[PDB]
Amino acid sequence: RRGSFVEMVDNLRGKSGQGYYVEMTVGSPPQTLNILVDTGSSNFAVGAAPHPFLHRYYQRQLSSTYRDLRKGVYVPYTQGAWAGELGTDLVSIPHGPNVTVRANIAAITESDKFFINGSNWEGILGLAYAEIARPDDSLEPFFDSLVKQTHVPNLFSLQLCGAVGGSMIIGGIDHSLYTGSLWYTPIRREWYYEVIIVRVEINGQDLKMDCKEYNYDKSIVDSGTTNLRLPKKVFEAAVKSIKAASSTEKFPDGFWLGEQLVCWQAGTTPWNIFPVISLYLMGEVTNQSFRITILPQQYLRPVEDVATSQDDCYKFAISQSSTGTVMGAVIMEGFYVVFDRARKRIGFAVSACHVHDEFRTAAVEGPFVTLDMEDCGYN
Ligand SMILES: C[C@@H](NC(=O)c1cc(C(=O)N[C@@H](Cc2ccccc2)[C@H](O)[C@@H]2NC(C)(C)N(C)C2=O)cc(N(C)S(C)(=O)=O)c1)c1ccc(F)cc1
Repeated sequence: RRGSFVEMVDNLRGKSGQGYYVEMTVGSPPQTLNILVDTGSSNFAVGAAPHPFLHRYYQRQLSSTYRDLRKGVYVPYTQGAWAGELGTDLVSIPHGPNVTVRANIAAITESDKFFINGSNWEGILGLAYAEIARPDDSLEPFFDSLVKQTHVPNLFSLQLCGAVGGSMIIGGIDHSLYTGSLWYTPIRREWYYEVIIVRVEINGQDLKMDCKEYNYDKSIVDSGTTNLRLPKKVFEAAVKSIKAASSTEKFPDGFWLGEQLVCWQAGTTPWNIFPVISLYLMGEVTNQSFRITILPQQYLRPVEDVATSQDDCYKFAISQSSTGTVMGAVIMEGFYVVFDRARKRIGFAVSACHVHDEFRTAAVEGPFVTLDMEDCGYN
């Protein structure tokens, strides 16, 4: 219940729900920048040239400790891409661990639909493993450098508080960030933070899909992705069930596709008419699983108000994917997520800051009995 990690609490910020970022200071003399926390990629990169959406950027000529690697780097994402130049420099996180390391850094010189207007972040911290780093797995990711060069335990945890703030505890866990117990699911393979979903329920009702469909291709935990993205067949079945569950009100088809949004008079959003969604994850013991449950407050996201108006507009943030399940911010904002790399597992617990109402709350419950969970994974 105590807190030796107090200085790392509340070290994350967000602007109009456009990405959670932490301050990172690079080079010498110090150059501090706002960096997006992304567990869905593995490259540490910072804007290094003027751009319409950037307030500031990394100026390598001003850093005496900058070391040019003489190699270009290109990183394409689901949304956007950028080109840059590799090098290494001293990096520290003011509100993170009390250490300084020399890490690889990609200086972003050109980009397309990457930076987001008004987001206040100027770079990205890829927290996933080396296998997915660009140009290749020989480019050591920032966290790997942190663990190799210092005594910091191989583990970090994220509390993303939606509507924007949060905490990234590096090297441990802070008990003030969650309630109840922490439940762990294994990290299937160390590339993306891959996990295995064994069952899906909408308002306690089993979607009844073969679990292989839930992980077709893969299922990952990705703080760099806004939505809960699901494979085509899963998406369709989920929307069908969600619509049936919230039949007390009808919405245009475009709403469920994220193309149309619906607004309610400030403070009147009928959260109660929307169902809860539960994802069962493989547990750490044979045939044992647990489930995490989110509320409509997590999958219905606010859209930057017109100008402090009397209308709360929302977008349905569950969408389709062709590269597996992506448990993005809509999932993470309901919990305190522990990325226990040391023990190859990811923990989930109810977040002390998740958005809810006086009738329902996000939950993490278990254990449950689920047979043949191993077969749910894709090979
Ligand atoms: C900051 C912002 N991100 C987005 O608005 C975004 C980024 C990616 C993305 O590609 N994320 C990658 C990182 C990235 C790209 C561009 C800008 C910032 C960050 C991420 O690496 C992603 N992981 C996987 C492995 C899926 N992949 C291939 C990626 O590119 C995908 C989507 N979708 C397609 S969506 C509408 O959510 O279905 C949206 C955001 C806003 C609020 C949050 F609360 C958390 C993150």
